[PDB]
Amino acid sequence: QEVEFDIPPQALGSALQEFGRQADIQVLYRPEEVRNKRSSAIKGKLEPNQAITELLRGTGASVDFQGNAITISVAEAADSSVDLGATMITSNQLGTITEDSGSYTPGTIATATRLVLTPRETPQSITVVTRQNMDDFGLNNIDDVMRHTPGITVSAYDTDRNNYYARGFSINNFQYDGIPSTARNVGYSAGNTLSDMAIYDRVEVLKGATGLLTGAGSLGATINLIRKKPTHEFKGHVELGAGSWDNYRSELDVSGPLTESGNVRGRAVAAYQDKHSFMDHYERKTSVYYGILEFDLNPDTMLTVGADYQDNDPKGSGWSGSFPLFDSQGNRNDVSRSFNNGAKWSSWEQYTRTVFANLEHNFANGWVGKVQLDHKINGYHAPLGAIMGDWPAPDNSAKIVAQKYTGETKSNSLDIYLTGPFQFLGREHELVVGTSASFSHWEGKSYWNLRNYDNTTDDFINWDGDIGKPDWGTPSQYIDDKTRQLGSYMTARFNVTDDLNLFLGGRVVDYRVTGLNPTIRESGRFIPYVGAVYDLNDTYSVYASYTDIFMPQDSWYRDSSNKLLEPDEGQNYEIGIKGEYLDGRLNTSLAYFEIHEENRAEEDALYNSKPTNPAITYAYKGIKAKTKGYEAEISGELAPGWQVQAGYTHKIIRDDSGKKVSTWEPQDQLSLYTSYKFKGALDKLTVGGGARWQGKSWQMVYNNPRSRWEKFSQEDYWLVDLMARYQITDKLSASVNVNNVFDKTYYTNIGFYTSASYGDPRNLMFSTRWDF
Ligand SMILES: CCCCCCCCOCCOCCOCCOCCOCCO
Repeated sequence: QEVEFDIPPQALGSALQEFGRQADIQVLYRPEEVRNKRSSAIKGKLEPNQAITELLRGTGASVDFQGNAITISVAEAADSSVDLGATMITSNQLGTITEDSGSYTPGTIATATRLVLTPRETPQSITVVTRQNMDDFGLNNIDDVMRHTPGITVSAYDTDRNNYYARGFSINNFQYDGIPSTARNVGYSAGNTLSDMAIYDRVEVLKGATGLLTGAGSLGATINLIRKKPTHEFKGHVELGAGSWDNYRSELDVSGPLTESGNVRGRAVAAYQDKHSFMDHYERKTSVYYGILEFDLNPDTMLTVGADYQDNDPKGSGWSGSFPLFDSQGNRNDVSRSFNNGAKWSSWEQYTRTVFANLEHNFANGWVGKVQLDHKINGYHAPLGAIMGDWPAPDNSAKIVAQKYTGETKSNSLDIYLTGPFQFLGREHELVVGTSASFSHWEGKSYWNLRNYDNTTDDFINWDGDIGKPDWGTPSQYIDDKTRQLGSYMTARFNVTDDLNLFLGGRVVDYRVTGLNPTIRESGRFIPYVGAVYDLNDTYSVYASYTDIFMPQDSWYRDSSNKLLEPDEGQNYEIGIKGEYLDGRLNTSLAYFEIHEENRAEEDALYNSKPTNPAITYAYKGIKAKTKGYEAEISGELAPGWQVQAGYTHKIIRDDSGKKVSTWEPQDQLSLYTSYKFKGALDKLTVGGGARWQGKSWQMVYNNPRSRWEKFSQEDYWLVDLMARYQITDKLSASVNVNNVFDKTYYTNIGFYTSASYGDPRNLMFSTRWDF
């Protein structure tokens, strides 16, 4: 809608960057095309399409309007075949904002290389859950989003921690606005599994081996959460929702200029959710606050200061899964889905806060530089108490394990990078050169020396959580871990021919972990990045890539000789085809991929049967593993009012024994989520459905009372979602979400410490949203 503009005549490059900023729109243009040209003056309250054609007056440029993006082109009478993947400079470093796009497909993305690229231009599997997708299906936290992310499987550790797999691996890489956090373990990682979506525009998941921008990390993927940003027009909304099991959510979101000119701009969001659960005596209060201010120091230098805060505060937390698999005498336990082995007072509260500042500067070069400063906190307060072990006994009694972990992780990050174009052999290429530093410091107390506790409960079958709370005693342990990451990276994107784009880059990494454990060090480790994209038609491109990653091992993972295993490492080999339709409104991708892991930690059963080094009592073995698999996806417009996100993923991951592994992650999965906006009489009704299918999944668990391995199978099952919204009013709308329509009873965990967890039964959510 009508925006306040003030772009005086200047280098067309600068004007377009200035335009993107003022218009809250992503401008994409070609550097060689705008380099010898200037904008004409625009001033005053204008609609952005009126504004841009006015700005482009005299330049010979055309505008392609595409959602929250505009691409500028300068057509010639010549042209010998179009350079679809031509180097393009961009006004927003993080990509296209999805908020208001009305789409389930992203516009442009920087998750791969820092370079702002379309999914079609990216030689990696990149899925995105867009703002609209999130709104439509009421995906209100990262757990919700993951569950709806094609190619991801969400499994439960416990009531307050989920696992996200991709391609055989737990994902343990989280970024915020393209900045990695430290996720060495749940110490550093509190709250990552729980982020509320109220503050985010989209989550982008980069599958494979993502060392280039993550640095040290897990295989599988990176989850990159892009924060909402301030807008140049005032706008906001209040949201209210009510769902099954006393699930209440409220939300506020306010954005706009804070001065008459618009040179300081802010966005604030507050969200609160208090919910019970299908699980007995489990409740959780979550709170989020977020403020961000953008100050324009001048036309081409912006300072951003922001803070965020999320508290996740549950009662009846489990330690491991909802119930034990086997009773005292070896039979499978058969319990309702409402069973919760958590004690009433058991709580794994997790909290997170960020304070962050950026400085962004556009150089009249068409280059941009950006400094990102982060202070992050991941805190936990975890007095846990849960039935665990082989229970009940015949007399229907059980025993509780109780331990308390409190702690905080303080983190500091500096990221500086420079990105821009450059001529070489007559053609335009682009480059990112960057450097990064993070220091993160974990400090905690643990308590396991319970003083005078009677940890037995008299009634398992009617377990309520109604057990006493122990005297925790004095601290049993003081955590003091310190992780230091230093990185330097460079990626070039050479426009080799009119259809060929070659990506060559890498990261050099310095990783130090210091504290109570023997010091872990890796210096000057090189992480290569090699990719190619070949254009086939106006529509299809093929791409191939070789990417890598490592994670220095947990310090308990030592070997036969008490030497720390070499870092857990992997390369992803990928070849595939990407299609782009309707001017980027619909994307399809088909990929074959292979992850070769090496130095994957493993028990070492032959040593461990009778240790022979007094030095180590429980060594680990560092083996190779492989993931073979393929993936198909589609997202975007299928017809005018009709959006989808869908995916198909096949995987098998075997280790150096040849045995299948991550067998709780199904070998085959399908996701399809769709919504349809009607026209004419009922153009105010959005109707929507979704399905998730997954094939066989199983776990080998040991039945202690019978001294034997058992197989726990989860037969293939569907989950069906349904969704409807009515825009009753310009400013007010109502929604219903029904999840798991057929009330499929299934498991999200079998075998995590000999326990099991159910997935959500049929639940509803009703919401109204009020836009000012
Ligand atoms: C050093 C710590 C950093 C703290 C950062 C906290 C930032 C909190 O800022 C919240 C302000 O957000 C502004 C909300 O935007 C609404 C603008 O509308 C104001 C009134 O509108 C006038 C008429 O349109």
